[PDB]
Amino acid sequence: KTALEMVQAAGTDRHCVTFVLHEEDHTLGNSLRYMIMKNPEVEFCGYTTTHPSESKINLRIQTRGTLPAVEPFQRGLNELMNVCQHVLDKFEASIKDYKDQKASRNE
Amino acid sequence: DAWDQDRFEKNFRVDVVHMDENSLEFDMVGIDAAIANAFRRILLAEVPTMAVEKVLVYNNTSIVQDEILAHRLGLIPIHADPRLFEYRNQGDEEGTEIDTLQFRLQVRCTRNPHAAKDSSDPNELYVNHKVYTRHMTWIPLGNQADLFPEGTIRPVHDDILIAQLRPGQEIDLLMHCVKGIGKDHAKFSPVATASYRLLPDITLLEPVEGEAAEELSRCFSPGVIEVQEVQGKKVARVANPRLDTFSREIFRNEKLKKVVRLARVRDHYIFSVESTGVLPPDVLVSEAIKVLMGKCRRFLDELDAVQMD
Amino acid sequence: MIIPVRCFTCGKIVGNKWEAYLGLLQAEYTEGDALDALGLKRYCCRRMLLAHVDLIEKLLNYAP
Amino acid sequence: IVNKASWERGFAHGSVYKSEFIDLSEKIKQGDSSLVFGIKPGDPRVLQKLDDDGLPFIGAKLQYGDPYYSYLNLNTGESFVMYYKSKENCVVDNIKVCSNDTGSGKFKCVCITMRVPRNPTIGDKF
Amino acid sequence: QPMIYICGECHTENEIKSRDPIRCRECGYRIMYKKRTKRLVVFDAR
Ligand SMILES: [Zn+2]
Ligand SMILES: [Zn+2]
Repeated sequence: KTALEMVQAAGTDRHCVTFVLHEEDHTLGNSLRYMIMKNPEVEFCGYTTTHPSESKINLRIQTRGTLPAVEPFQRGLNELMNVCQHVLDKFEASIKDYKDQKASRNE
Repeated sequence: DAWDQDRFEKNFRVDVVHMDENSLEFDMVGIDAAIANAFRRILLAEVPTMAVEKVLVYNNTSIVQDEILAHRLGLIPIHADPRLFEYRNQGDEEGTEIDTLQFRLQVRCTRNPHAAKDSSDPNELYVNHKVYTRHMTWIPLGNQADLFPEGTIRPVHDDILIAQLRPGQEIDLLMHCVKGIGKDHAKFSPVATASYRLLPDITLLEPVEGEAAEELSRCFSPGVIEVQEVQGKKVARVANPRLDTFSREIFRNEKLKKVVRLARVRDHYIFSVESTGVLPPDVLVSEAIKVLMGKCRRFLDELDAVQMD
Repeated sequence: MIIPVRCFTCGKIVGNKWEAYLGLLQAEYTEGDALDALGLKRYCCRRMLLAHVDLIEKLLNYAP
Repeated sequence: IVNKASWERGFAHGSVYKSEFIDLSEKIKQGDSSLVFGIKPGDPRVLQKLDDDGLPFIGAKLQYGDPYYSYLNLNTGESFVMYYKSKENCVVDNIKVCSNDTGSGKFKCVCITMRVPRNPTIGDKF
Repeated sequence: QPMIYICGECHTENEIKSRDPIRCRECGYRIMYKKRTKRLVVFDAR
């Protein structure tokens, strides 16, 4: 029933942890890989699908300057919500500018 | 540099080009490929729709086989709103009011009695000989007649040739529409094709005149490069480089491959979403943006469930 | 045998474009314009209707 | 590599028609050769799976372990049963009842024809 | 009703009980098919 496994590297090392996200593919795994790499506190962030017969991804996040690597991953997700929310708000308010120019043009 | 959220909300803009029914074309300045590809790949496989899953036959006396008819009915778009309905919990053969829809394709072919003199045309000899999808009767169950008016739950295209009959032959089946995402099977996808392309730029590094401009005018697509007269000579200027197919034809001519710099404009994608008709196309792009947020919220809920702290 | 409902490559509904394709071809259109004027733009869809041998009129001759 | 959605929409879908001429004298020979197809009333093995003549229905799907036909020894009354011992799943397309070359043969020859779907799977050579 | 069988040529619904010789009772033809009746078989649309 679970959907996320955190795997520490050497037990004590919480700087490197490979988030194994269940029921995924390169849709969120590549959008997250773009957002976590936009953090200067992240030395390395790469993902891979495990095997295409499976539907889970690996997502390595490893940081510098002593941050636990779930804080660039919470910031990795919320800063994608804030991007899709703004894309949604500039899309639904640009369709309406198109509908209300198709209406009030020669009708 | 890092993700300045106010650099994004200043440079992003969507410019809708064409939107009639069952089509949409819009631009996206300033989004990167790892988000635009996520929108494209959520349109093709994540936005859920309704489609036929079980088929309960009685007397398929037709030529189209019992298996191929069920597969052919699976690929017919149902004009039900997917957001009203739920997923079926596994193992239920008869779903409830909320899970499933029903239909009934009950067609019998017979000869035309009258006006059948010296003719071999099938429309004049036979009645019900081309089983179209306008022969499907929606059979609402529970209280589904009250949620939807007369004429909402319906096949979309009502011209799709399902079978083809001769007299004596009958099709008496019963269907069960379910809900699913477009990657469990391809019959659930809402979109014909959803794609993008970068806006090309074309930069005349040298002013070309005369007949070399007409030779340039035909290397690109019709409408990209325009030839204008300026005092006896015909000089070429680009005009709307969106039209270009990016076919690299100018890099075959020798003297003119070193005057234009055919490249692409970064992060200026031109989408196009063509719906199959189950939902309008600007509602499919909205419920494709809103799926990536749900994929973020589910993992934020899992992080809240792991660490209480 | 019979025209597929969806195009194989990208799933445009092309099953509702067969009788109106024969109707354009009997009205002296060419096949480069009877695939243009039905709204088939990509050559993966124009493949599906141009190259289709409707093999069910020959198959229904063997009727009871 | 074949596209998955294109495979799902109908790309090179097929069928293979395993037909099987069943004769009750060239195969099943014990005594007097009075074997007609039939079900004995009160046999739970043929309930809703085989028809009232001992042959399966047309359109009825068959799987490994289904009753395939049943034949009624006319002299004793003891009907037998033969089971579908193939691995694949198949649908009975039509059943033709063959007589002899005179026209007076008893109801003991039959030729069941079965559709088997056989879509492209992994390992099918193009 | 008894089972119904259709001749190959003249297409007459000739019922055959399992005793008498098998032939069409109009034109004497020797190969006889079988009629398809109502019963429920569930096929999935996948
Ligand atoms: Zn296509
Ligand atoms: Zn006959």
